[PDB]
Amino acid sequence: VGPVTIACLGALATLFVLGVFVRHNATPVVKASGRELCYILLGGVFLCYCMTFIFIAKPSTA
Amino acid sequence: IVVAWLVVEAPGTGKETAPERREVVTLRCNHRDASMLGSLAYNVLLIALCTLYAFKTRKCPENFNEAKFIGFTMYTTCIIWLAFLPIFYVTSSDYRVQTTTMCVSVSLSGSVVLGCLFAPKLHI
Amino acid sequence: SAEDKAAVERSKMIDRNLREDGEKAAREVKLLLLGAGESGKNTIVK
Amino acid sequence: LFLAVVGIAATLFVVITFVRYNDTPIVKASGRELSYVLLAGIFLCYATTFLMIAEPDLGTCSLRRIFLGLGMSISYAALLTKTNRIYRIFEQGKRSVSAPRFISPASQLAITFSLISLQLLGICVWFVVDPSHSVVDFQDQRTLDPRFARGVLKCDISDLSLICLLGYSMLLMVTCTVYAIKTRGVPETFNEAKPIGFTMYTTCIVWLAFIPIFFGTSQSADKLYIQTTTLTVSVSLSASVSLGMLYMPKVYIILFHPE
Amino acid sequence: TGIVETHFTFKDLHFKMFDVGAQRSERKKWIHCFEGVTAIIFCVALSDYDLVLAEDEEMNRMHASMKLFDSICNNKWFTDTSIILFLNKKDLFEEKIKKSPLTICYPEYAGSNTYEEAAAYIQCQFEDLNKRKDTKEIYTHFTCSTDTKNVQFVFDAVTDVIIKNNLKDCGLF
Ligand SMILES: CCCCCCCCCCCCCCCC(=O)OC[C@H](COP(=O)(O)OCCN)OC(=O)CCCCCCCCCCCCCCC
Ligand SMILES: CC(C)CCC[C@@H](C)[C@H]1CC[C@H]2[C@@H]3CC=C4C[C@@H](O)CC[C@]4(C)[C@H]3CC[C@]12C
Ligand SMILES: CC(C)CCC[C@@H](C)[C@H]1CC[C@H]2[C@@H]3CC=C4C[C@@H](O)CC[C@]4(C)[C@H]3CC[C@]12C
Ligand SMILES: CC(C)CCC[C@@H](C)[C@H]1CC[C@H]2[C@@H]3CC=C4C[C@@H](O)CC[C@]4(C)[C@H]3CC[C@]12C
Ligand SMILES: CC(C)CCC[C@@H](C)[C@H]1CC[C@H]2[C@@H]3CC=C4C[C@@H](O)CC[C@]4(C)[C@H]3CC[C@]12C
Ligand SMILES: CCCCn1ccc(N2CCC(c3ccccc3)CC2)c(Cl)c1=O
Ligand SMILES: Cc1ccnc(Nc2nc(-c3cn[nH]c3)c(C)s2)n1
Repeated sequence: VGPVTIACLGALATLFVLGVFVRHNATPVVKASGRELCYILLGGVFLCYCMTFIFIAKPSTA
Repeated sequence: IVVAWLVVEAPGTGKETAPERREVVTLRCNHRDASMLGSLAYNVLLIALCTLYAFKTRKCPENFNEAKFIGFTMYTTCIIWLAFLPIFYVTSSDYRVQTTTMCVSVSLSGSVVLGCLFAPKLHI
Repeated sequence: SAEDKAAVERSKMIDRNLREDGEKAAREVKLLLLGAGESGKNTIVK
Repeated sequence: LFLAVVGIAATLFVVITFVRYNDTPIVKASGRELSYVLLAGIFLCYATTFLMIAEPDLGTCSLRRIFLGLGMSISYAALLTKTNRIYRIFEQGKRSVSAPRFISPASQLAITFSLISLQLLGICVWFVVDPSHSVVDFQDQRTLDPRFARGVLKCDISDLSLICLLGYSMLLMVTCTVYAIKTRGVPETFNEAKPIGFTMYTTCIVWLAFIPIFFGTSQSADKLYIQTTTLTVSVSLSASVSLGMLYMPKVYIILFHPE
Repeated sequence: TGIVETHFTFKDLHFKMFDVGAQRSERKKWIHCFEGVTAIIFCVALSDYDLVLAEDEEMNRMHASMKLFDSICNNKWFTDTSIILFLNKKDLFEEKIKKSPLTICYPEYAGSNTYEEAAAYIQCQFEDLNKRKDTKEIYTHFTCSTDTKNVQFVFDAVTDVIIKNNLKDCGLF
């Protein structure tokens, strides 16, 4: 439950940054960094939290 | 690197029965130490490149200067994994607890990357 | 297609010559002097 | 051992440069006092690893407490009062005029050893009340039903002793971070305001990640080379992240002397 | 009578200024033939805010430059290029700053003929002509009568717009 609870909270936190960034794209501070590579980095965090459940994920060959 | 190693190895169920005849382990594929060390070696090599490239980004007009946050990310993550070696090599008796270490350190590493870089930008 | 093959080989060689001259032309800054004459243009070109 | 050999060489290399080039080019930015005692504390921390895991017996167990106790309590005693000084002039100079009387090399030394003097009298309390005794072996554990059984050579120091002793250094850790965090705005001594604040955050990461090490290995692993060699690594890294951030840039600048 | 491209190199950067002007034709027919330029340099004579064209007898020497400067910046061709301003012969302007009232050029201006003050008002009057200034930047400079150290400014001015131009396409800005 511990790893799952923190992962669930982190997944919502990642969407908070993604949702704000696209909404506030007109603000020059967010576009100062690489916009194309920012979503990849933001996506990697989301995949990182989603992959946390994979370590148990009903272990089997597949 | 992973695909080549996967082809050499075999993905399947290698569950074994403990000699104690009590609390049999779950369906285990293979060792998590040597069969997966290839990913660690590749990641470490590019971490130094990222740190080295961050040594020249300091002389940037504030907004483009994120070397302070990059350095903390490249240090906090290394400290987490450097201190993770005793944890994995000590709690190696009960599998349900050793696997819990997999799901906590990874989550901490992801939070550090988001917290150190995205949060200061999100603050403004 | 014998002379045609050699013609393509010559075209490839001069293609590199045009390509390498592109960076040299692009490596130099271009500035345009504007304004009425006898207003100090001599003192900024000599 | 890897950190000890490079650490003991690094601390001797910097001190030679830091004293041979005593023309006050950039060295005068920091006081001559509170910069050698802190460096000497790092010297003790690096020398602690050499003496800690070295022929564990009655003599070495007693030496383990004093060197480890004085190694880190001295290093962070100067760090706290150095950070305290930076806040005092910045706060006093913002509105009032000048600084209180204790900002002076002669008077600042007295309070620096005042924190050390607490350990000097304190370390005698555990030494006298509970003298270190070389336990032959903790044979109740590390013995197996088959013919193979070795045991562990445990020392007199226990969980209560090390936690309380390290607690004083930990008590000195929070107060440095609190003082350094408050003075985020540009204080006096520009050249030695950012490295002090950044080191404390860097050092706290090491100790905050040491909490699961202590409460993560008292279950299965041997209590012979996990509670004695892992602890000295954190001590070495704690000094390393302080020596590296503070003195190493000064050596690099003074090597290519710009002034 | 044609244009002159001069070469001069400083601090490991090669420059190729184009002396376009001798041309007495439409100019507009080849104004667009001078695009892709990183920046332009505009030379202004400070001691000409009083002088009046003898042939015209109605247009001031400095006021004539105002129409030319406005047309250059306001056109759609030069919207993506920066403007570099040069002021020539400040010694005569400083001598005439009190000798000739700033009003002669700026009647609205009523400030002391003190050079520092007058120089400030005329400088601000250059940049308030373009309708859009978000993507337009002007690098005003004073140079000298001999203009010995003007090379350093133009080297710095182009560096500011070279980096700015690169970031515009990459999307970092
Ligand atoms: C001996 C064992 C390890 C000891 C490590 C000692 C060296 C690092 C100490 C502290 C680490 C992070 C400090 C960042 C803040 C800072 O110091 O910033 C300092 C600079 C300047 O940036 P500025 O904003 O001040 O501009 C000021 C303009 N004049 O920023 C940076 O980008 C530094 C370059 C990145 C380096 C990051 C850490 C280097 C090693 C990473 C690997 C860690 C392995 C550890 C495992 C043993
Ligand atoms: C600032 C944030 C990132 C801190 C996150 C701390 C997390 C990783 C820590 C804090 C408290 C921890 C829990 C404390 C106690 C237990 C009960 C034990 O039987 C299983 C592990 C479990 C469930 C821990 C899991 C990890 C845990 C949830
Ligand atoms: C030179 C060092 C201090 C640099 C920092 C090392 C850090 C990043 C840590 C984190 C994970 C670590 C690795 C984890 C696992 C193994 C397998 C074992 O056989 C020890 C070496 C090796 C391969 C470790 C080497 C050190 C390591 C890469
Ligand atoms: C890199 C940094 C920021 C990581 C910080 C992680 C902190 C918040 C986590 C990591 C390890 C955790 C500890 C692991 C185990 C225990 C023992 C349990 O009985 C009580 C909670 C306690 C004491 C946890 C408290 C929270 C803790 C200290
Ligand atoms: C240092 C960084 C990675 C943060 C720490 C995360 C991991 C390593 C922490 C978080 C929770 C911790 C566990 C919390 C509680 C227990 C039960 C105790 O009887 C033995 C240690 C054990 C099993 C801890 C081992 C280390 C642990 C799994
Ligand atoms: C600097 C950033 C590092 C990122 N990192 C860190 C560790 C990492 N492993 C997880 C633990 C494995 C391991 C197995 C046995 C003993 C110690 C360790 C080795 C592989 C990966 Cl796969 C990675 O990608
Ligand atoms: C909290 C923390 C951060 C970094 N480091 C340590 N200490 C360590 N010590 C060893 C070790 C040395 N020898 N054997 C094991 C590790 C693998 S991590 N702690």
